[PDB]
Amino acid sequence: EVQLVESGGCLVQPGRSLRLSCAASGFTFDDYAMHWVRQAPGKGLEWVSAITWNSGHIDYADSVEGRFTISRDNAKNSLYLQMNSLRAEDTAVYYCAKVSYLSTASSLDYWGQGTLVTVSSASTKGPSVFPLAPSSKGTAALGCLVKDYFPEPVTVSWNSGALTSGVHTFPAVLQSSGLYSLSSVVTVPSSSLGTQTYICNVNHKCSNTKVDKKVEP
Amino acid sequence: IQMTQSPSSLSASVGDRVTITCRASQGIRNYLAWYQQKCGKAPKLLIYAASTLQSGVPSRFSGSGSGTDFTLTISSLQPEDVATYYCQRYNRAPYTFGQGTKVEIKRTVAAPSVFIFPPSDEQLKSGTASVVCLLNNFYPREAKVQWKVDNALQSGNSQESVTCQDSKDSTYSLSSTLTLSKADYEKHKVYACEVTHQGLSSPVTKSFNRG
Repeated sequence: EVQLVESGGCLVQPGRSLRLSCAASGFTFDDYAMHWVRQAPGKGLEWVSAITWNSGHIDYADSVEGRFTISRDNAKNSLYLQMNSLRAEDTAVYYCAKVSYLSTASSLDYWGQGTLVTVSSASTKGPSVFPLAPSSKGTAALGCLVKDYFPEPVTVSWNSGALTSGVHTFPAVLQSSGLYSLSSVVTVPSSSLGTQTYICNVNHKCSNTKVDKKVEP
Repeated sequence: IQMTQSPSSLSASVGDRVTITCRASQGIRNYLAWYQQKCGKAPKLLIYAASTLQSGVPSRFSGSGSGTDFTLTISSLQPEDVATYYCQRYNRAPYTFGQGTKVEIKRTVAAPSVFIFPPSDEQLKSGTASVVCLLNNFYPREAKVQWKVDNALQSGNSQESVTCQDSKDSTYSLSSTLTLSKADYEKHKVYACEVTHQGLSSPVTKSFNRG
């Protein structure tokens, strides 16, 4: 079981420079070329950078030359991407990816899950969580409202993740204010509504905040 | 140094054969991988060497071409094949990804479950009052949601969201969120969304009267 964990990047100011890390394990790191591929929110994959196992050759995309630098610490089974002169439009999810075989002319067969980097002068704000309690409106529906936060993203689980059936967590949508807002809702058997406790767990990594609202009829 | 996937989108029904192409501007040769990316997940390698297939990936994903014009085929679309698909060259840098190709499964019409939520007292203590109308599990994806406060049909002050098509049953869920400040919300009483959808014989209006 090969796994690649990216980290480091949250909010970063234009012009300034952030460094993404990708510790890897579950295969011999010394052997495979590594890549960085990035995906702009609501846009395609884009290939950022590449590096041979022994750091001995390197390529960047034109979008990236002169600002980013790929690098790797084979001893600490880790892969880096120093990102300098960050533009507003560098905002994307950033994946690292192992190569199929002992060759650079080779596909990307495991991908990390990818850290979101946001490039903006604005300031981070934790979200107000509000209960969407079930009323009139066989089954009934209840949920949470995750209002006015920045930057992306938040994670919503229900009853600490034990509740999964029939959950919709919507895509966050940016407001006039410049903050994101969010709704996470469940269909429930109404029978349980007076006996079953439903709690949503919001968790905004970039503002260190974490909240657990309990929804009641 | 450039690769053109075609077409951009395609809504196929279950069982169908679906073909995506990928046109390299140089001579990739056998050197082409095909990537599947499911909604809000990383990508997965389906095909490499333009024609070889990664372990455990289903026989139904099959790609071909050599050199310059390439072509991925899904010989019998299942419901979980609603992803986005990418091609990529890897002879030599730049390992360019194709424009993408989103694929939407096409099921029979399904009307939507509709719920409505007045603002929490929690939120009114904080000055603004947003009303949420939910559209629960439907197809096709489009539906007109229309807000009306005291029948005055509101305009410009509500925003929708929409979930990705379900990998199981290929249905969408939408949320429209009307957003007023405590003072606007406190004047009117009759608060309503009304939903038009293809699966609906006539429009639905769930509503509440307080504020």
